[PDB]
Amino acid sequence: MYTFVVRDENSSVYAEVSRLLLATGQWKRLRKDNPRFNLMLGERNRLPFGRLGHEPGLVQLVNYYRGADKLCRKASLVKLIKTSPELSESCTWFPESYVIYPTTDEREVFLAAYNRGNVWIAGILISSEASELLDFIDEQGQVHVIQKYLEKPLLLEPGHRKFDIRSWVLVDHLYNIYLYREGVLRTSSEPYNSANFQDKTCHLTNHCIQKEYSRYEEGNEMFFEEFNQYLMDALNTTLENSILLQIKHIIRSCLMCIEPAISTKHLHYQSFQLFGFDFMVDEELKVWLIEVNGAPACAQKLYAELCQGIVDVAISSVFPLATSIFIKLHH
Amino acid sequence: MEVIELNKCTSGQSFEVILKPPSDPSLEEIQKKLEAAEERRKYQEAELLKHLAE
Amino acid sequence: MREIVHIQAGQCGNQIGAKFWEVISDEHGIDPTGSYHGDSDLQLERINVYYNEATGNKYVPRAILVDLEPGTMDSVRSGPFGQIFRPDNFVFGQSGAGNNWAKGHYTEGAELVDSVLDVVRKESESCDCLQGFQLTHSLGGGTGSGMGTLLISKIREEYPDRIMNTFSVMPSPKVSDTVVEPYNATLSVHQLVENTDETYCIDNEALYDICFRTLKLTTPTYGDLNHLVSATMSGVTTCLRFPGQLNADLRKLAVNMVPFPRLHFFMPGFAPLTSRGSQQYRALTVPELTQQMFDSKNMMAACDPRHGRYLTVAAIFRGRMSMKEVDEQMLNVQNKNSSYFVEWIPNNVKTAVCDIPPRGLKMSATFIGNSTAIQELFKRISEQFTAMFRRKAFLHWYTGEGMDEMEFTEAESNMNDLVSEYQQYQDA
Amino acid sequence: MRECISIHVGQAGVQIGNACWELYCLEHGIQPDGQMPSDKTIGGGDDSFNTFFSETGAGKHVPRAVFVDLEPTVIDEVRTGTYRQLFHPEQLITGKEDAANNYARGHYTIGKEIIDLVLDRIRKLADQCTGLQGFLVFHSFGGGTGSGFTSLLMERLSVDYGKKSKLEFSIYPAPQVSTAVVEPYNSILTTHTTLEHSDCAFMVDNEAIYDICRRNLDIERPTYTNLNRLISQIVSSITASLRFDGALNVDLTEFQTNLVPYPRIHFPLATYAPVISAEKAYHEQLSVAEITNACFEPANQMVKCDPRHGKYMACCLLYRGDVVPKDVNAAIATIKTKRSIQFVDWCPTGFKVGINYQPPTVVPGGDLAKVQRAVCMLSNTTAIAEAWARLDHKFDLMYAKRAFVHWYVGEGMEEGEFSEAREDMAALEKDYEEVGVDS
Ligand SMILES: CC[C@]1(O)C[C@@H]2CN(CCc3c([nH]c4cc(OC)ccc34)[C@@](C(=O)OC)(c3cc4c(cc3OC)N(C)[C@H]3[C@@](O)(C(=O)OC)[C@H](OC(C)=O)[C@]5(CC)C=CCN6CC[C@]43[C@@H]65)C2)C1
Ligand SMILES: Nc1nc2c(ncn2[C@@H]2O[C@H](COP(=O)(O)OP(=O)(O)OP(=O)(O)O)[C@@H](O)[C@H]2O)c(=O)[nH]1
Ligand SMILES: Nc1nc2c(ncn2[C@@H]2O[C@H](COP(=O)(O)OP(=O)(O)O)[C@@H](O)[C@H]2O)c(=O)[nH]1
Ligand SMILES: [Ca+2]
Ligand SMILES: [Mg+2]
Repeated sequence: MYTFVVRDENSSVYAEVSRLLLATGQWKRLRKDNPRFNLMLGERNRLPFGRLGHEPGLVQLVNYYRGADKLCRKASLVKLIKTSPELSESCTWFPESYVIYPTTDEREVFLAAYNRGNVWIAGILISSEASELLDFIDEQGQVHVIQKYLEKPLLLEPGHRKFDIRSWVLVDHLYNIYLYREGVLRTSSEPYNSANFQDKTCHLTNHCIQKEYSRYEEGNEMFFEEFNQYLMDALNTTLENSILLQIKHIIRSCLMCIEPAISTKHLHYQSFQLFGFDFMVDEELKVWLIEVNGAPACAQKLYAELCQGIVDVAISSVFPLATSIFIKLHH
Repeated sequence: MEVIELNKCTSGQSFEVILKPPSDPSLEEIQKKLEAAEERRKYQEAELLKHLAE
Repeated sequence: MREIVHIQAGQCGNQIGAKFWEVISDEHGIDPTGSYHGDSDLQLERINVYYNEATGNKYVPRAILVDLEPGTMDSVRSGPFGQIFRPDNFVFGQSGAGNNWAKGHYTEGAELVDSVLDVVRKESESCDCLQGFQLTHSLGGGTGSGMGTLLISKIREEYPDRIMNTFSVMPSPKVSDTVVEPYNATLSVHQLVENTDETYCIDNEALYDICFRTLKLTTPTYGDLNHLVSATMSGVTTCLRFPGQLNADLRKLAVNMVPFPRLHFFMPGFAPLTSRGSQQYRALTVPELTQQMFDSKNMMAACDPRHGRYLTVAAIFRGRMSMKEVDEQMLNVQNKNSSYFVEWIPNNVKTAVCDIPPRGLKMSATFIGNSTAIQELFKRISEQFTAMFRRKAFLHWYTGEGMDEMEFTEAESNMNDLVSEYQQYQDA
Repeated sequence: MRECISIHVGQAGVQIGNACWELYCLEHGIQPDGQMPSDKTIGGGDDSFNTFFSETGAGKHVPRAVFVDLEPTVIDEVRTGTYRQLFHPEQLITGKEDAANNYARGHYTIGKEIIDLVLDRIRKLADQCTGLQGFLVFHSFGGGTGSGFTSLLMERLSVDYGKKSKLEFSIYPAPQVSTAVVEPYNSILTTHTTLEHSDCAFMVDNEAIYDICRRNLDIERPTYTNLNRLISQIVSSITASLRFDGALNVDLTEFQTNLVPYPRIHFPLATYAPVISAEKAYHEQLSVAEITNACFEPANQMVKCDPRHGKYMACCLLYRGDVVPKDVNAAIATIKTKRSIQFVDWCPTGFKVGINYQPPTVVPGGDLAKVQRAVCMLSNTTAIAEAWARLDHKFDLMYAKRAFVHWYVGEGMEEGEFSEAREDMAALEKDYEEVGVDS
């Protein structure tokens, strides 16, 4: 019989984790400020990491990796990739990116690379003439990031429509890296438009800023069976060979890079965390990394299975009760 | 990278190694504060004794 | 020397106090005559907390014996360790108090109390470092009840800086058939809520239910009850009588047990529960001790712990055993039932372990809980009290000693206050 | 040569002091009667050990120590123990009645009645000193004396000795050995009142010591003598530079400049390796690399916490035994690529290193195996503020209901001193976070 606390009440994924745990008849849930817990589903911000691991008689486990934000904040990522020789300039799966401060900064370094076809991106904004974009980040006051906007996105047919890929990756306490076999394609509803990147919805394929401007696939969510079958028929490859291999190498590289800074191998508390990785596929079937989200939601179809895979891999390993839906990325 | 200020003894040695460079109250105020609560307390007590006298 | 002055008052107070001196005297290697016989020296290291020494290494209980009638005192003088109390310390009257609080507090008792204080003084005279006072008495009669609490009020006025501690036997219809006990107890609780630092609520309802249901005593005598009382009194005093780190004197215990001054009433528990004579054969495992220690069937106050929340808790283990196992079993109690310990007092359970076990046991555990569930005991007395008071019944027995209904209405209000203050912190 | 006076306050400071002076005597070859066969400076001398012992014309070497407990039980053990002839009656000071784990009773009530006697006995030593430099002060956070008298002494010391350094060895409270529910209240109070009076403080979390004893000495249930023999190693390590020939940390002022650019942030983290069970059926001995690396494992620190998330300001490595620099810089060169050692912009990433060739001394019959090389790291890392957030939390839960507050007020202290202490601690957590802000 174990105990846990819920301190992030707007978590779809850990709502189902707590639900799943209670329904086991072996997990009490306590008031969010009771110290004597085993598991903490934590706030998304200012989580009291320094307060874990000092409860004698209690093995404690938390659902975030302290420090993992370095991978999960747009401008942090940019810095992480540039300065980590592990990744670096021998890096070929990240678009050129530059942290920029709305007037240790590289807004200087940005203009010189712009000099050559040139298109870049930030509700943000994509454009092609520099002089105006910088004026935007100076509107709002928070440092955002500008990267090469992929001018040659691979385009689904019929529809001639751009998409991005989302993989859910689960890092357990022993730093096993698990990739959920089920991913999803967030598919732009209307057709991609070449010259003229000023309308969004068909350029920005984000679920929200799209379920608001729509046909082809239920919820603009294409799954792997269909996307792999489309890959066989249109391009004559498979998903694994053409896309997945690249993705798995990008997940493994990113998480291995920060491992020494966030591992809990020898720590007084343990950590696991679920990450969402977002990739774009381009014309030449090359895969690119866009962002990593540290607090991802899941695709509605796939919740039951993923949220039970978390329970089994991340939680029941450390607290055992009285086929695998993930792929272990090996390192 | 750069060992410095090496000093040696029969007992041991000591040095410095840089991998990279950078980038009140008085005795009276005390007696006042001490006696401020020796009073606050002597009063809390006489107040008790008074209630007991009733 | 951190001395304690023990007072026992009335029939109950003197009976259970006699039994306590019996037990702790055996435990400390002192005989029906006051001379030490220790196969150990742990015994004598803190003997002076409860004894003064004479020439010939004679030890005498720093106890004062008080009653308004000469019986009991005679049976105590003609009892097990009778000859070992200092004779000029029996302080008694003749008329008695006839189960009447006013008689003990205001009339009969007034006449006798000054002479009790003189013996107290003389005992207080000669302590290097007086901790304070411990009093034994019941709350349903007249002497221990009415005159016990008068005493407490006079001692606190002379010694406002010492610790005031009582073992207060609460009244129960299951044990006694005197009809004015709810009166005498509400008047005493009023006093105790204002003038003591720690009070052990030894509830005769619990003692009875334990003896009858659990020990299978079909005809419980006060000896059966008092067997449970001395065990518990032996237990809760362990940390004052041998060397140790936790709750080793009254004030430290009070700083550990009392987060709000009025909420200082404690639920003792004991394990294993035994009948007298009934010999023991297999000691408890450490996990056994623990589950029984917190089991409601082991509490000496008829209150349901799972109906409240523990504010604080002291736990005392006796006998050769592994501190690691004790450590583990106590953490598991707390982490398996954390809902029952207030979250806003971190680490509110403190644990002590003493190697000397209690006579005829190899393993024992004593529980001391400050639970909001004690409001149940005060609610029970309060209900008996109102049922007579709203018709002002039997009141003439008190008005005829000088008391006004008003005093009754105050005591009732203070105890109802206490109950609602216990509810505030249970819902926090 | 400049003298340092040791002051041990309360049970925890007194028993810990005893463990240190035991070790100091073994390390300097000084018998349980103060006779130091290898001193030829008979009746004096200005040697390095003379900073901690003075000498009698009769050849007796006597700690420059003052112990002080508001109750006699512990210090009585000192006046009857194996090192009785060592100290002289006038330096063992006891009251009769203690602070009852009550900061107020130790600061305000029973303090007033004894502060003078102790300041007397302390200036009595200051006057056998040619150039006294300051004080090392040993005390718990959680007892009433260790927190409340200690903070009273500190303020008078910063009056009778305005130009002398003050270091603390402070025991941080841990439930596995604690004896009071109100230790968090006492920890905050005495920190707030001692902060502006302490130059550098070494905080040892009984939690951390207690686990090194179970994990690495395989002792089921560590006692105070277990904890205290290990604390004495770490203290001896930290003070070895004051007692021996050398050029690192040669006086108390140097600890400040080496470990503390920011005065409020004067709580450097200690880490010690290796701790080896003297029961272990031979241990494969550990290299300069291995023990140096072991300094970056939380499980070896005197406070559990994660210096990966936090920046450094100063780092000192203190070696004892078979160590030469080439090994040290090779080891450092390696860990620097494998580990997250980020300093602050305004400090150079570097290490000050001290080597004493004499390996660590073990107490015959202790739990520690003798070892050929050992190391104590002193690192001022912001990560140590995890221990401030823990303690402040516990204080917030209890204080929001005024739980137990009436005990302190009862002794003259004003409820508001509570909230003032807690705001000062809230400023401290703010300072620390400012300095570790990147990522
Ligand atoms: C530890 C100290 C004691 O020894 C404890 C008690 C009481 N006491 C005197 C001894 C005694 C007992 N019985 C007697 C009958 C008698 O004859 C003239 C003469 C003496 C006694 C008790 C006993 O040993 O009985 C087998 C004894 C006594 C009582 C009891 C149980 C009990 O059992 C253990 N009830 C809980 C109540 C009673 O109200 C009830 O609620 O019943 C469930 C009970 O009414 C019924 C239906 O029984 C009764 C019976 C006489 C009736 C009148 C009121 N009072 C009050 C006690 C009480 C009693 C032992 C002090
Ligand atoms: N490591 C270690 N800690 C100790 C020791 N003795 C006491 N402590 C710590 O001190 C806390 C209790 O406060 P103390 O400093 O002992 O109080 P005191 O010195 O006895 O003085 P008062 O209690 O105020 O009378 C405990 O929680 C322990 O963590 C010891 O010998 N070794
Ligand atoms: N546990 C226990 N309770 C007792 C004993 N003697 C009396 N009582 C209780 O005390 C109450 C009567 O109090 P009483 O002795 O008349 O008080 P006094 O007149 O001041 O001595 C009864 O309800 C009993 O339950 C005893 O030896 N043991
Ligand atoms: Ca010398
Ligand atoms: Mg003490």
